[PDB]
Parts: sequence; C-alpha cells; structure tokens
Amino acid sequence: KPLSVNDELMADTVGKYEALAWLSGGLGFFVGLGLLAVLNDKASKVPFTPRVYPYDNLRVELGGEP
Amino acid sequence: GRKKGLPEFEESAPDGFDPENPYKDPVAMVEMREHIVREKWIQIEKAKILREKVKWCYRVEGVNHYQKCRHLVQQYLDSTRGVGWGKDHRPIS
Amino acid sequence: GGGMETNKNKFIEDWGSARENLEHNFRWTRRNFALIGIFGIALPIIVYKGIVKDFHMQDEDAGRPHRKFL
Amino acid sequence: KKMIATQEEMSAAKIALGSRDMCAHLLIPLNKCRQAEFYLPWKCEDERHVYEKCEYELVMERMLAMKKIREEEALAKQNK
Amino acid sequence: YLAKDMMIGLGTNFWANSLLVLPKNEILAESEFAAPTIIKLIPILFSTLGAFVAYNVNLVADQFQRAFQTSTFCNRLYSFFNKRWFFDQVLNDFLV
Amino acid sequence: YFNLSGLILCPVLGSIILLFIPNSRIRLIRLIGLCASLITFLYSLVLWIQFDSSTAKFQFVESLRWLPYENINFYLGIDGISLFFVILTTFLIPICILVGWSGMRSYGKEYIIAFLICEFLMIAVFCMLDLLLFYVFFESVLIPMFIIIGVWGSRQRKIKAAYQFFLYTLLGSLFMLLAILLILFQTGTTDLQILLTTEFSERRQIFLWIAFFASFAVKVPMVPVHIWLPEAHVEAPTAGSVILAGILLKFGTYGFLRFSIPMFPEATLCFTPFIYTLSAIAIIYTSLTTLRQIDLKKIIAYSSVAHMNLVTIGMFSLNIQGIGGSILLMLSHGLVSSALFLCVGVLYDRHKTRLVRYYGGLVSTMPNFSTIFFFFTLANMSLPGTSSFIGEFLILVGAFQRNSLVATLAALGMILGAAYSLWLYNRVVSGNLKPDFLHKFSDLNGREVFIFIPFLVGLVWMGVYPKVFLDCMHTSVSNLVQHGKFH
Amino acid sequence: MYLLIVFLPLLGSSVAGFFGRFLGSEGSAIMTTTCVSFSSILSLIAFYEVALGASACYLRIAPWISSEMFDASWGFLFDSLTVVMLIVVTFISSLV
Amino acid sequence: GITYKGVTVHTPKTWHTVTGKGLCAVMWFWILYRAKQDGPVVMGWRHPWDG
Amino acid sequence: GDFRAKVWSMTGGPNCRPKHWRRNTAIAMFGVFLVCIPIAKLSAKLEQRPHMPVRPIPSQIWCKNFGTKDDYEKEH
Amino acid sequence: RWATPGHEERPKGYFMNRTPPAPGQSRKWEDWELPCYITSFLTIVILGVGLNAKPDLSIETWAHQKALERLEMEK
Ligand SMILES: CCCCCCCCCCCCCCCCCC(=O)O[C@@H](COC(=O)CCCCCCCCCCCCCCC)COP(=O)(O)OCC[N+](C)(C)C
Ligand SMILES: CCCCCCCCCCCCCCCCCCCC(=O)O[C@H](COC(=O)CCCCCCCCCCCCCC)COP(=O)(O)OCCN
Repeated sequence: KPLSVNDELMADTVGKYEALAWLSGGLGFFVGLGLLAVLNDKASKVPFTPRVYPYDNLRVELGGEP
Repeated sequence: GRKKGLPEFEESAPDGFDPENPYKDPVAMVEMREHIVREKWIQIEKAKILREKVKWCYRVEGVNHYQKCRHLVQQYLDSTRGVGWGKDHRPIS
Repeated sequence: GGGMETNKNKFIEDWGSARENLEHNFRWTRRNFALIGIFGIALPIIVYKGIVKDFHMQDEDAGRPHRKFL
Repeated sequence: KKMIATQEEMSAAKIALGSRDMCAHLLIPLNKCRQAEFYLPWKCEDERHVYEKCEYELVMERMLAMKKIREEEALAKQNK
Repeated sequence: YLAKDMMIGLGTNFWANSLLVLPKNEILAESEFAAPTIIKLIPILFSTLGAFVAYNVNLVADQFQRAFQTSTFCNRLYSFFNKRWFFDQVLNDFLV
Repeated sequence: YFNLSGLILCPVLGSIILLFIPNSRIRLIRLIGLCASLITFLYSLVLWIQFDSSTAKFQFVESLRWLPYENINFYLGIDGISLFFVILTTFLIPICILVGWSGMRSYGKEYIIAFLICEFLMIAVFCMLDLLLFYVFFESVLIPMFIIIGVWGSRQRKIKAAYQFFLYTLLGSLFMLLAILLILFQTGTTDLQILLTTEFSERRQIFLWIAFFASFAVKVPMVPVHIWLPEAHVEAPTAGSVILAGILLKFGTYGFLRFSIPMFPEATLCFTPFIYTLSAIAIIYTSLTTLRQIDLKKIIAYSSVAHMNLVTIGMFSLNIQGIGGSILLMLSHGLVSSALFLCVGVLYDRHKTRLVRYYGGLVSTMPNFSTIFFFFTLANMSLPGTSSFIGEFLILVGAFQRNSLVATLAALGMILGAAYSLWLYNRVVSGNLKPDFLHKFSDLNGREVFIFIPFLVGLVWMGVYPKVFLDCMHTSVSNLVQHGKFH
Repeated sequence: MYLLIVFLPLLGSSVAGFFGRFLGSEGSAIMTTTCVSFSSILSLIAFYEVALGASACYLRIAPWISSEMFDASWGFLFDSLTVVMLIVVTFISSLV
Repeated sequence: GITYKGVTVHTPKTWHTVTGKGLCAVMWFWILYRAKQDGPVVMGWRHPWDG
Repeated sequence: GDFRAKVWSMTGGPNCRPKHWRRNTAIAMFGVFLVCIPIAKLSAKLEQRPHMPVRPIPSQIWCKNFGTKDDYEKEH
Repeated sequence: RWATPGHEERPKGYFMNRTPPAPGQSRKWEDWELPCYITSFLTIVILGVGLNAKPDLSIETWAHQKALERLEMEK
C-alpha cells in the first residue's frame, strides 16, 4: 500500500459548487436588503433639523481658528 | 583614554566643501556627511521634544486639548515635515 | 529492542525518497510549460509593474517628474 | 432661549464636546453632584430631572421647526 | 442598572477623555425622546414572539418534522443554517 | 588593549595547537578547542565594550602591507554594522564544538581544526575594509565548508551537494572578481574608504552593480538560485548547518550593506524596484513551498529564505527604520534559526530520521525539548517579546514609508510564516505517540539544556530591550543611509 | 500599585509553570487564583481611584523600540475606559 | 436517592435548592420593584419630570 | 501510565501531588511577596498623576507625583 | 483532597535524565561544565558591569542636549 504523493493534507451531503450557490444566495439576501435600505431613503425623512451648536458650532473648542 | 562626559563635536560646516563639485576634496566630503547627519539628528530630537510637549498637553488639558494644544500640534506637525530619512518629503538642508 | 533508532517503514521511506527525487520527473508537457510561463514569468512582471507604477504615482503627487527606473 | 453658560466656565467644568449644547448651564451642577455621589443612579434626581427636561425642550423645539419646514416643502410642491 | 447612569447617561463625564464623540454625530438625546413608544417596545414584543415560537415548537407540537423528510428544499434549508451558512465547506475548498 | 589582531590570532593559535597533538588524546583536543572558542568569544565581548558609538569612522583599524607599493593592503576595521556580526560568528563556534561533544571520538582533530579555521576566515570577512581581500576571505570559506560537507556527510549524496555548492559559489565569485579588477584598474586602489569617495560614471554603475549582485545573490538566495541551499543544508552535520545558516547566509546581505548600498548610490536607486520584486515573490513563494515539505531540516531551511529575503527589503529602503531594522533581523535570525537546527539535531542524534511522519507525541516523552522547541517556534513566527518581531516590524515601517505595496506583500510573509511554524510544531510535538515506529526516548541532557540557555537569554533580551543594540548602530547606519546625498 | 495589577498574573503563571512540580495540582491552583484575586481587588481600588476619582495615571517604565522617531516605549495608560476593562477582565479571570 | 425502575435520582442537597429559589425570588422581586418605579416611563405614560 | 512516572517535567506531570505541597505552597507565596515589593516600590516612583483627585484616594499615601505635569510647556 | 498529604515523595523522572549519584557522593562534573560555567559567569559580569558603566555616548543623547539647547535659544 504505497502512500499517495499528496499524503500530507488529508458537509458530505452537498457539493462545493452547490454550497457556493447557496452561500451566494445567502449573501445576496444581505445585498438586496441593503438595496432596499437605500431605496427607503431614511435621510430625507429625519424628523428634526440638524443640531446647531453655539459659538459658531463650537469652532474654537473643536480646534478652529481663534 | 577619552575624557569623561558627553561627546564634543564642532558645530560648523567644514570649510573647503563646495556643493558644485562635491567629489573634489574627499575629507571635506566625509566631514560634511557627518555634519549633515548631526543636524538631521538634532532636528529629529527637536521634533521628539515637541512631541513630548504635545503628549503632555493632551493629558493635562483633557477635553479642552483641542484649543489649548492647537499651538503645539501645528508646531509639531510643521517640525515633522523635514525630519530626515523618512517619507518622500526630504529637507533641502 | 534496545535501540532508539526508528523502525523505518518501506512505504514511508519509499514515499519520502520519491518526494525528494522529483528532480528527474518532468516530461515537459503543456501543463508544466503553461504553469512556469504564467506563475513564473507573468506574476513577477505584474508585481514589478505594480511597484514601478506606485513609485510613479508617488512622484506625480508631489509634483516631481517620474524617476527613470531603468 | 439665550445662552447662559459662557466659554470659560464650560472649559473649567470639562464638559465633553457635544454636551456643550444649549442646556450646558444645568449640566455643571449635575456633573458636580454625580461625582460626589459616585455616579449612583438614585442619588442626584432633582439635578438630573431639570437637565433632562431642558434637553427634551430643545429636542421638541427642533422637531417642531422640522415639521414646519416639511409642511412648507409639501405645501409648495403640491400647490404648483 | 447600577452602571446605566454613569456610562450611557446624558452629559456624563465618567469617560472624561477616554471616548471622543464629535458634536455633529451625537444622537444620544434624541434616542430617548424623539421616537414613538412602539420603537422602544419592539425588542420586548419580538422576544415574546420568539419565546412563544420556541415553546410551541418544542414543549408541545405534533412535530411536523415529516416535512424535513419529504421536502427537498426544507432539508437543504435545514443544512444551510446548521452548517454555518456553508462557510466552512465553501471557504475550505475554495481557499485552503 | 584589545584590538582586532588578537581576536583573529586566537583561532590561529587554537588551530595550530591541535594540529600537532596526537589523536589518541581525544579529551585534550576537545578541551583546547572549546577553550580557544570561549576565549575568542570573550575577546569579542570585550571588543563590544570599548566600541565608540558616536563616530562613523572605522574603529580599531589595523594595517598590513600586501603589495610592495601599498596599493592593496590588509586593512582591518569594524563599525556599527559588522561588530555584531563578529560577535555572533565568534559566539556560534563554541556551540558548534559542543554539539559534537559525545560523538567526537570518530571525527577526530580535523573537526575542531576545520571549525577553528572557519572562525578565523569568517572573523576577517566582517573586519576587512579592502575590496580585494574581502573577496579573498570571502571565497576562502569554501575549502573548510567543502571538507565539512564531504568528509562528515550523512549519506552518499554528500558528493553531489558539495559539487553543486562549490560550482555555484565559483560562478558567482569569478564574475564578482572581474568587477573588482575593473574597479581596481580604474580607481587605482581597492581601499573601501577611498572607493567611497570616487565618482563612478553612470554607465559603469549598472555593470559593476550587476556583477556584484551575481555573487551576493547566490549567498542570499533570491529566487533562481535557492536550489543549492536545501540540498547542501540537509546533507550536512548538525553543527555544519548552524554555520551555513547562522553566518554563511549573512555574507550576501553584509556584502550588499558594505560594498553595494553606499559604492553606487545612484545604481541602488535604479534597481530598487527590481530587488523589491524579487524579494516580494521570494517571500510569497518560499513561505508557501514550505507547507508541502516533509523533511524536518528542509522546512526550517525554507524558513530562512523567507526571512533573509525580508532583510533585503529592509536594506534597500534606505532609511533608519529599514536599514537599522534589517540588522536586528539577521542577529535574530542567526539565533532563532541556528537554535531550531539544534532542536532538529537533538531529534536526529537520538532517532536517525528526519521525516515529520515518524515524529509525534513528543510532548509526553520529551517535555523539556517541547518547551524549548515551542519557544523558538514562537520566535520564528515573529512574536512580540522576541528578537524577530523587532526586526520584522522595523523593516515593515521602513518599507511602507517608501512603497506601500511592497510592505503589503511582505506583510503576508508573517501570515504564511505563522502557518507552517505552528503546523510543524503540532505534528512533531503534539499528538499521539507511535510506538510502532519509535519507542525509546530521552529528553535534553546537560549539554542540550545548557546550550539552549544563551539562545533563550539572548532572544528575549534583544526582544524586550533592543535599545542596547540599536543605540550602538544609529551613528553608523545613518551615515550609510545618505552617501551621495548632501541635503 | 498599578504595576502589581498587570504583573501579578505573570508572576503567578511563572511560578505555577516553572515550579509546578513542587506545588502539585493544589498549590498551582492556589498560586494563580490568589495572584489573580489580588489583581482583581487592586483593580477595584483602581476603579475607585481613577474612574470615580477622575485622576488618570500614566506610567512609563523604559523605552522598548527607539528608532529615529519610531518610539514605542513600555507605557501603561489607565483612564476611564481602561479601568472598566480591567475590572471586567480581571474579575472574570479570577472567577474562572 | 429514589429508584423507580433500576435507575435512581439523587435528591439535591438543601443548600442548592434554597439558593436557587432565593436567587429566583430576588430576580422576580427586583423586576416587579423596578416596574413599580420607572414602569410608566418606558411605557411612555409619564416623563420623569420632562413633561 | 507506567512510563510517565519516569519523565521529568517542570509542570509536574499527570496527577502530580508531592508529599510536602503545603510547605512548598507557603514558600511560593513568600517568594512572590518578596518579588512584588520592588515592583510596587518601582511603580509608586515612575507613576504620574496630572489631575488632583476629587476625594482623598489611597494612592496619595505613597505616590508623590500629583499635579506635577501642569506646566507641560517645559516638558522634555 | 486539600488536607491529605501527597503520595509522590519526589518529582517523577530525574532532572536532565541523570541518575542521582552514589549516597554521600556528588555529581562528578563533565569536562566542559567548568569552562562553560566560568565563561557564563564572566559574560554576565562583563555585560552587567560593563554596559551599565560605559559612558552614555550616543547620537540620541548628544543630539538631545543640543536640540534642547537650540530650542530655547530661539526664544
Ligand atoms: C515569548 C513571549 C511569549 C511567552 C508566552 C509563554 C506561553 C507559554 C509558552 C510555553 C508553554 C509550553 C508549551 C510547550 C510545552 C507543551 C506542554 C509541555 O509539555 O510542557 C511541560 C512543561 O511545563 C510547561 O509547560 C512550562 C512552560 C510554561 C511555563 C513557563 C511559562 C512562564 C511564563 C511565560 C513567560 C513569561 C514572560 C511572558 C511574557 C513575555 C508540561 O508538561 P505536563 O503539563 O506535565 O504534561 C505533559 C505530559 N508529561 C508530563 C507526561 C510529559
Ligand atoms: C536560567 C534561565 C532559564 C530561562 C530564562 C529565560 C529568560 C529569562 C531572562 C530574560 C533575559 C534577561 C535579560 C535582561 C533583559 C531586560 C534588561 C535589559 C538590559 C538592560 O536594560 O541593561 C542594559 C545592559 O545591562 C545589562 O544588564 C546586560 C546584562 C545582560 C546579560 C545577558 C547575557 C546574555 C548572553 C547572550 C550572549 C550572546 C549575545 C548576543 C550576541 C544597559 O542599559 P543602557 O544601555 O540603557 O545603559 C544605561 C547606562 N546609563
């Protein structure tokens, strides 16, 4: 029983390509949900104006020019 | 038998060296190389001292470090442009 | 059995000898030619082009003209 | 509502940036008493409630303005 | 409960300079009173729904697992979630 | 007053004394050889103490006339670059002597004599400041190493490996010698300090640089010529491999640092992408080929090519982080790699085999060896707190500043380096025992425990406080970074 | 007192792994448990002192890597964020 | 230890049962006590003092 | 087994239980205590507190670098 | 478990796999131990007493006290 030449590296119900297709579908679920989130456009539906800080949006306290 | 204390180096450009034809007087060339290395190390240590100043300004001030350490941060970043053998920004010494 | 030396096996020893005597095992087939002409002739060229172009783009960002790397 | 907390007193209390908003004057005593009570969640209630009410007032005052601006946007488009 | 006030309170100085949040992207105040009370109760409703589903599938059920023995898609769907979304199998074969 | 003359004469006296001693007195030969090696090591350590670290001038300079008109002469001197190489090459010899302590009765006096002549020849290589004599001692190492490989080889393959190594070294050597001759004829002399102040015409820089690269790249195997190293390394005694990997692989990089990076500053810049390309693929290819090797000594021998090709990325970066951090890697590699071959030598001396298949479960029978083997496995895979990480990280920060892409490719070296380094340890040490193959064991003896001690101490001392070594080099490596530059 | 927080587990490991043959299966457990527990109580004082007392401590032992400007010394930084992780990590480690 | 059909079940010691019951009772009492204090707040029926 | 009783390991081996582990355990504590003293003394010397504490903290008993770096403009 | 004396009177296996010498005798040293131990002692003595006593000559010290001097002369 001579040993194999590649005798140094040695989910049975699925194949590599079929399981890759399943993984691609699973990740396409995330991609489609992201596209739906883009389509929702939640940015234009914000219920409050952007917060405005005093002293010119705290320019001096944030490192701005004195 | 070297004298006790820190090393002493003459801080002056070696006379006889001309940038027009550097490969003219070999001794002035090596002296100039050593001298230039010495001032580049001086610049490096000055940048390190400024870095220490910024380091202890960030910790002592705290939240107010944006307005109190602005003066030091810009000095340190101005002094780190011409450090030496670093990024492609090389000083014209 | 008063010896520390291994009881070497014929199968393992022959397999190791075959794996170490692979120098004389080419047939110069299309697989070897394509393999050595791609992963030994093209990947180095691709990498060299990568570093050369990285240097070129570093040079152009600072405004200095390109350096003659030849 | 006009600012009461000036710049030098906010820096002395070391109020975190972003919390130096319109209601910062009420935040200084609240932060003083939080430290003196080890940040316990049941000791400083009178100070906390005033600051929370001020913050709620700011949030309501901004949402009302945003509602007005959206009403103005919706009025112009459909009345073209 | 003890650390709720010091860490996620409004304007707390517990963190001091450890954490920096820029004034522009600060939405902690609106997180409390800017949203309908339904949003603050979604996790509880979903937790109750999940608990009810788990009880109805485990403690008392007809055990319709015969679907897993007659539906080819159900068996493959069961294998997909069980085998870590087919990461170990696919990643091994295609990279390692 | 300790100078370079006594350090070089000590191995001479050691080899002469054993030359005229009867072979029946086996004890006296071993004692005198070990004493000579230890005295040389202490001499080097003393030379470290009195080393000035504020001047770029060569220190402890000594001169001896060679040609009648003083055109070429024996100029010996050390600087911040070659001091640690001298210390390492004097420290490795006593370990090599101690390796063959038990079986020395069969080798005889010709073993210690060969190793002492080796030490004599390698000390002068790192100390020569003359281009021609650096070549003379550069290629004088072949004879002792040829004898070591052939006379005391393992199997009959020793004839082939010695021939192959000798042929490669010769073909590099003469193509370098032609360039050395052309430099001598044009300039007039071969003194390094004079050759560093002579302007070379731009056309002659490329040819001379290529000719120098031909000889150096063989001894720092880049890509086309790393086929002699595995065979000659495996067909070598346990102490023979320590010399080949510990020091003989450091000639190419030292030759680049001393005679290439300075004498041609313009040529070095033009060929920088070429060296980056060869080193990047060598790191990727060799660290990947290592996974599919089955010989214990052929896996570690492939761990040196990846590490030594990571050094040539550091040297050609031409900054303090790069050049300065590349020196620490070679000192670290000279200790980590040479310690790994001691671990393999321990396994081979007891069980006369090297295939990884026969080894397994040694954690339950040789625990001290497993603890020591694991520690050097961590060092080989660039763990922080070890001397390898300091050199490995300093090279990366020295190359990222010059080219982000080459620092990215070289960063995958530690990805693959950590793969086979631990995977080998799992096979050899961890697992179940195989009583069918091998059943008698013996853990490390007194010699093996004591031999590994300086490696253990010298690996963390450089790994947690490398400031001792670094501060002795910055004055010397900074003058190396800029030579043609004047701004 | 702050170096003890970091180095007590190291000393316990260095004792229980180098001289475990003299302590056995009980002494080796006692050494590590006692060292980690003392580190945990020291982390409790560190929390009372830095997080609640609002006085961070900065401790530098020696320079580790000193290139031209690649300075990464052996420095320890205890601020509000660090102390929370201390009282979590060390307490969980002592309980484990 | 009670045997029904060969198999026996060792009765747990008093310390374990008492501790488990006490901890569970403490959890329930704490949940109800918290629901008494700020239960209306999370329901949105009443702000603490905001309005 | 029978051969693992003939193997010397630093950790002690399988099911190690020396006859005098009580005495050895007491010595190990005392050794750890003796090496922890210089570490504590070293820590109290190299530690820096730029900010005065809100309330008297125990570290003021031994540490002396409280409010020292307030003049950061003259740092090295 | 925590009170019963142990059974292993002495640690299993000899240290460095060397049998203890004859009673009332001593481990006879090998021919290499004494030179190696005196070498290892002299190495520690030279490095600890030499590196810590050599003057702090460096380019990160002279340059430091030159930069610290020119940094204040600019004011
Ligand atoms: C270098 C920087 C990072 C340092 C990380 C250190 C992490 C530990 C590294 C070594 C761990 C040992 C792994 C290799 C040996 C595998 C296990 C072994 O055989 O070791 C022996 C020896 O025991 C040890 O593991 C000692 C090594 C670890 C203890 C020393 C560590 C000291 C602290 C770590 C270093 C301090 C500084 C770290 C920070 C830089 C234990 O044998 P037993 O448990 O009794 O079972 C074996 C069966 N039979 C007895 C039959 C043989
Ligand atoms: C029984 C062992 C079992 C296994 C043990 C595992 C390892 C445990 C021991 C770890 C190694 C400890 C080494 C010390 C590392 C931390 C201290 C760094 C050394 C240090 O800071 O001092 C510098 C050198 O002095 C010195 O102290 C130098 C003395 C060091 C002697 C080391 C001898 C190693 C021999 C290696 C020979 C080969 C060398 C490599 C070629 C001087 O500091 P400074 O420069 O700032 O001066 C300032 C003057 N104002």
